[PDB]
Amino acid sequence: SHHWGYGKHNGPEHWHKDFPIAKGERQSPVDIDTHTAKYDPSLKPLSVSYDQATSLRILNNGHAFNVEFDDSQDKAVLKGGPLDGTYRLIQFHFHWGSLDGQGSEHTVDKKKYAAELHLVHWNTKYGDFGKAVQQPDGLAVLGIFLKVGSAKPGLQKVVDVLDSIKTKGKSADFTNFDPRGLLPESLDYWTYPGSLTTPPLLECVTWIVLKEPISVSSEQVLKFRKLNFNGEGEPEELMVDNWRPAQPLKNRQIKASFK
Ligand SMILES: O=C(O)c1ccccc1[SeH]
Ligand SMILES: [Zn+2]
Repeated sequence: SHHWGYGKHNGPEHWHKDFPIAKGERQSPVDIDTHTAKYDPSLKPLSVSYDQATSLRILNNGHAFNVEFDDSQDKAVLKGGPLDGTYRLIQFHFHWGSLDGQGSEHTVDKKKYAAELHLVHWNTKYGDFGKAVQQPDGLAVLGIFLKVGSAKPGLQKVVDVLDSIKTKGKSADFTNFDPRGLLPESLDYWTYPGSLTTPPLLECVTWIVLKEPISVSSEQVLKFRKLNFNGEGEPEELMVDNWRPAQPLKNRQIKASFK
């Protein structure tokens, strides 16, 4: 399935035809109504252990760019909070807008941020990512909002390699990148059961959305918007507005880690 995207003729309103789960009971993203989310005093502390993370490569996949990690040992793991067991970091990517007033997938009281970072982790009890996405507890995604303001020093290494992966299918070596440089001070979060926000839209994700956004500069997000959805020697299509809008919450409760 090479067909879907974010255009008029292949974007989010069309996805249900090839991926009927698009209209399912636990789709993402959602609007987080802060007044309705309930503090859950039973959530255990969240543990984000990135000291031994080993980044390998950065890839333009025609939808976004992925910063990929070595997930063949327990090097960079997420556990605690709403999670049972140990989830290994496989990749991070972003979703962003053409304009600073849109780009996030989750919203907070209908507020849209300029972008959203997704750190994707898979449950080690399922052995590999492909097995994990078939299970209702297969993935844990840490979602972090981006606002435009001060630069994020720890993002600049990502920004500066984007020229080398301008078009679909281009990759570049991307070693020794430390994802701790992308985390806000507070790990206060909301959590709910949901899905991938891209086809195949599998209902395998425990979402952990941080309350505190990070800040990036106008120049940093401009470099995101100079990427291309197209392949090399194809007509230039700027990689912008690669976000899915909020989906129906249905029979779900959003829990808060904080009072
Ligand atoms: O599009 C992706 O790379 C993806 C993959 C896994 C979980 C969530 C997302 Se939204
Ligand atoms: Zn994503």
